[PDB]
Amino acid sequence: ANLFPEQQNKEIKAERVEDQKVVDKALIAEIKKTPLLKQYLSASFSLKNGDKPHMLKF
Amino acid sequence: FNSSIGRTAQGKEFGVTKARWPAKSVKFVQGLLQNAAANAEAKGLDATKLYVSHIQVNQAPKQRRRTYRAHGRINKYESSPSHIELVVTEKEEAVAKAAEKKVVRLTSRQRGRIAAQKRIAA
Amino acid sequence: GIDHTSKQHKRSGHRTAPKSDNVYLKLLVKLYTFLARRTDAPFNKVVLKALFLSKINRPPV
Amino acid sequence: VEPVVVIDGKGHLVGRLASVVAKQLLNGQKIVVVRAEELNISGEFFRNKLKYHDFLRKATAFNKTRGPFHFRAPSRIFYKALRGMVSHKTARGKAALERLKVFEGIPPPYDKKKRVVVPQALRVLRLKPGRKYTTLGKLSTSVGWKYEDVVAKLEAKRKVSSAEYYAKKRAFTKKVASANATAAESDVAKQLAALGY
Amino acid sequence: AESHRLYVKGKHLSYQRSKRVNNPNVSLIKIEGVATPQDAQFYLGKRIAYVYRASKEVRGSKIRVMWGKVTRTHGNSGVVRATFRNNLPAKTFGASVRIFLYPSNI
Amino acid sequence: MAHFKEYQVIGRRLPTESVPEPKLFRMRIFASNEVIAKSRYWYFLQKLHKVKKASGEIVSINQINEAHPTKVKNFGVWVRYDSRSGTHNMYKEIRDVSRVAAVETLYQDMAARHRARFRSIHILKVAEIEKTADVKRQYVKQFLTKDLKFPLPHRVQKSTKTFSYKRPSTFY
Amino acid sequence: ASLPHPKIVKKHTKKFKRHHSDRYHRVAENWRKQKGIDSVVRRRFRGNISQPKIGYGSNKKTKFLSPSGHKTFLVANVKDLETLTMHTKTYAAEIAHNISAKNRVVILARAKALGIKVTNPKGRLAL
Amino acid sequence: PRKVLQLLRLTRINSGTFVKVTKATLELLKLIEPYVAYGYPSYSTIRQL
Amino acid sequence: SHRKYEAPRHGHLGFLPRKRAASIRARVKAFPKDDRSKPVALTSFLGY
RNA sequence: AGAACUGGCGAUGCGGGAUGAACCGAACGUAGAGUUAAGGUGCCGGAAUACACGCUCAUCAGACACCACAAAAGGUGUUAG
RNA sequence: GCCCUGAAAAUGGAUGGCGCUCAAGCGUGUUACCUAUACUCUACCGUCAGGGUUGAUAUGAUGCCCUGACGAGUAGGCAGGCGUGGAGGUCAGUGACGAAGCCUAGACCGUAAGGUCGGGUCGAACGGCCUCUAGUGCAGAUCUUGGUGGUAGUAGCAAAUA
RNA sequence: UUUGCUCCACACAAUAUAGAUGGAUACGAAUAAGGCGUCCUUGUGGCGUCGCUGAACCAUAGCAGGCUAGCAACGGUGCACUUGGCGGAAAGGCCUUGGGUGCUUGCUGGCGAAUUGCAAUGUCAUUUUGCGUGGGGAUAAAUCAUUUGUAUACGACUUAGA
Repeated sequence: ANLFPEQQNKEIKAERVEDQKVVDKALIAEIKKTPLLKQYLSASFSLKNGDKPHMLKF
Repeated sequence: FNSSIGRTAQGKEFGVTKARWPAKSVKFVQGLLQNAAANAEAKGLDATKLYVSHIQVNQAPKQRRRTYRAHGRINKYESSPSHIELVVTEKEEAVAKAAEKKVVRLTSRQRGRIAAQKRIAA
Repeated sequence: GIDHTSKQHKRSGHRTAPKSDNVYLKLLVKLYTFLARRTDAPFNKVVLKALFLSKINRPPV
Repeated sequence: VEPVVVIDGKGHLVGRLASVVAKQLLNGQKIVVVRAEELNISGEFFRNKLKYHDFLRKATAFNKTRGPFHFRAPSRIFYKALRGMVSHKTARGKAALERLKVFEGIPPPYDKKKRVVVPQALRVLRLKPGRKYTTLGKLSTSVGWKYEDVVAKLEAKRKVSSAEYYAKKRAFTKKVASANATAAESDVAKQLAALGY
Repeated sequence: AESHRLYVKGKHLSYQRSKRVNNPNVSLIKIEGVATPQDAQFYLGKRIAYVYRASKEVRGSKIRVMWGKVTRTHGNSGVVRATFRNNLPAKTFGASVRIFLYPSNI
Repeated sequence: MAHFKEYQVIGRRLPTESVPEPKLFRMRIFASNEVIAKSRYWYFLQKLHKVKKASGEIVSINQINEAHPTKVKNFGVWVRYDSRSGTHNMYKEIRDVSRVAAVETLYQDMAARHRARFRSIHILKVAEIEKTADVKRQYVKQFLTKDLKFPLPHRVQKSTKTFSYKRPSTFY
Repeated sequence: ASLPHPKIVKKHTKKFKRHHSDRYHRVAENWRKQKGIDSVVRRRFRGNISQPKIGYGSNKKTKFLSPSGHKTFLVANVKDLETLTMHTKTYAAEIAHNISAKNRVVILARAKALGIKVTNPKGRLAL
Repeated sequence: PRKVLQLLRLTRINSGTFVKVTKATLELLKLIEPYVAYGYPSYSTIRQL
Repeated sequence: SHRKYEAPRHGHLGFLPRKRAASIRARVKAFPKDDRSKPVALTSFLGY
């Protein structure tokens, strides 16, 4: 509260970084089986004019 | 102070199409405005950009007098005097700033969106 | 509300304190009161109500 | 569904349409009515007429100056079927009503844009067949409003313009329909055909 | 792409009145695509916050918010009752509020 | 209450020393509840033989259902009632594949084509008829013509949403 | 500090200004249940200043308790502060408005010493 | 009808109880009929009651 | 209580208020019906 | 103007009948949250532009206790009888 | 039955308004929904009520604590309270290193009556607790005295020639 | 009058919001009939088709959508120009021509984000204003004072004086 907002000097540790690859590897392996899967996730989601949430099945 | 008095165009330079012309008023307002220009010099100020900012007046001790009403009555006719006084203040321009700074207070989810800015662009 | 079949906030009346300002009297009380509680014996309950009494319920016997 | 909505007048029964409008108004959906003259009513014109005559004699006697204002304009008449149907005396109501703009004929802004048709007003819906109805036209014609043909002719205009625009749009999406036929037979079409849309 | 709305347009109505006095605590609300009260249970409980704008910046922002939440299905056409950490100023009557979709149950 | 149900209420007063095993009578009551069922049985019996809930009892409060509700019931009504003045008598012919509702169309027909409350109404003979000629009212004989069919215009479509964008037709 | 007291609630904290002190300057805000036969306030009419009914009293557990949890007591001089010497967590010393800065500051030192939580520290002390 | 209800338990509105079906107390019922609502209670009821 | 003698009023109501018309110049509150089957010409004119 | 039984008002707010000392529902410490009375569910205004049987056109419709009036005498209007 | 006839008065005007015509109208069955200082469950309050309780190296047992119930209210009654002028008593209390008074869309306590504190102001004697004593509390009395108003810079100062 | 004004492209101190968060998304009439296609013998038409809600149709994947590659097509498509044409009911807005430029998600690739710590609108609109930018344009009137009557209590109307 005596710096705000002097950048970082606290970014990340590659510890948690490595761990990610040490995951997605087998996850993306099942994706290369069911078509358009990555595509579905590579997108976000928001409410559109015309659709009913309570009626929409998920 | 209108209270049922007629108009007069000479007082249309104030948008309010209602006025009058108080003579004995000025007689004493100049006797004092002359006295104020006299004391502006007594100190030695710039008797030019002298813009008066404090002119207020309050009623004085109602000088007792009276008129004689019908049916042997005695109703007051006291003089309604006053107490004015203005201060002739120099008009020095320039102000600049001098107020606050706002020591920005944010949260962690608020200072984190500052670093998220250095990711979008730079 | 509730049907006031009986008067509401009925002050029990019968004095459960002496209008006495004399401590000694009040002590006899603190004593006799304590008695008329743990002793669960009839006699004191009577003297406990009796010390409260005015210079009339305390006539000369 | 839409910021400042539109409203087609022909057919609608004065009252039914008046309240659905006052609702969406004190709600926040800025809505404007159009063609208050093709605004059908009920029974015989003579009746409503004699009834308007009632509002015509109702005014302050010590000063007809500050008296009830009997708006003749087919739009100004409907604005009253909202005026007394909302709190136009409260700070809220005065400005609440502001989202409202009633119009005669289909002016330029609203003729290029779509106009809404509400079932709870449209005669072929809130009336019985054979049971006579009225029209804002004939009334205003004999009540004080003198712009009957003024608008009547501005429609021969506004209508003739947007009329040939549809003949285009008709055959436009006519061959665009033959494009939908030769867009199927493929799997991207066979697929979406069974996937709902 | 252009859409960033995960909540839905909640048109704010009157407090909780009769013909006379209203309730300056629990307001009644309307929402997009809500008709079937049976299937109106879906929006129940769902937290809701109104986003209004200010002048004097508060915590690094001039876009404050009064918070609330869904309670029970009022009326018979998709209406909803709501309370707040703080009630609205009444001058907010007839606007459009933000009804988020959490806590969920799908 | 709600909608009608025909009850087979059979009472025999209150058997005494000199009146053991009374003659017994079965009166037919209507209504959805059984308490309102016995209430009607006793007022009606309060109109025949000298009694009230105080001197007699309704042995049972049974039910009644139709044995063939797949055939069109061309009923012929008969009713007694009062008015906002005195009292009269009447006869109808209300059709329906259900007894209790043909009687509801009646309690409604009394309040509709005569403006008379249920109270002011004592329904009596309700017997379906066989032969077509036995049918009196021709506005009931209106659906007896052989080889029949019929359509219905101005289909006033029900609006679930406020604003429409088509301004509908009478298609039907 | 203080003690583990529940939330200090008063329900209706808003002073009960006398009816018409807002209309006349001869009528102080000093409440008084109007005795009059008409009085809309007394007949209790929907939309009138509610009178001080005992149903507004403060919860015994938090009655007399400041938002802190210290019931302001009125201290005088030296010997008088040594009074609450052993209540550093449930009572507070509010120095009498009638105390000379001389004797006033001497007491504040005795306060910080015994852990005496005083409420009016700036009392006549220039900042 | 007021004493009947005072002297039949029911002191405050929307309050109920039971009474043995006998011509004796049976008369109170037909005395304050437009003051209550009764009937034969069932196992299920009484229990939860 | 009626007047006493049903008599006439004092001043055409149609010709009111007695408000001083805008300025000393008379405003022409109307003009003649047009006939586009005849030559062009005016309808009003000035004067003193 | 005057009696009787009971009830209220006066002296009792409250929510309802636009509105009112008397009526409808109901009584009061302060609040919280459910459920209802009464009263209503086109709109004003919280709540069905709910469903079913109907009736009814009025070139003077009607549109809810107290309660803010209508009578005798009529209609080949229209329905039931 | 419904609709018209019957059906005429004075400021324009009220099914409450607008608006209502297979209705929002007359009748009626099903309903679902809508919200009372009411009832529901509860928190808190004061009073009343029935209780448990000194156990000491402490106290207020006019205390502490428990269970239940209830709260309308003019005239009116008594209880618990707050304030104010002097008296005897006492905190060896306040105080020219600012008592009293006074001002204060500054803060605190109290349901409140009032008390308390921050600041200004001001300059000499004053407050608490226990009792005593009373010319003890004001919105009103066409209340008295003295003060000040909106009216109002209005009416109006116009006879005896000028 | 100290260079006062003003239009356009933006930029920055501000300012408030009756309340943006894909898209206000263009026949007319018929309502006891019609929309579309369609064709013949041109219509108040031979023939098929259709509603039965917009729960439509369109939009819509990417650091609030970043950085880069290629395939199949040259579609579609935003900004800033321009051109044919049109709109006066408040036009002030709409259809179109040829390009430039942006982008492409129509397909295939390849790097990216964490620590907003598991939520806190977590700010991405436009309304308007201001002292200072600089790319053009623009050189008044009004009242008051005297005056006139076609004026009038006075204001006002009304004509007059470089």
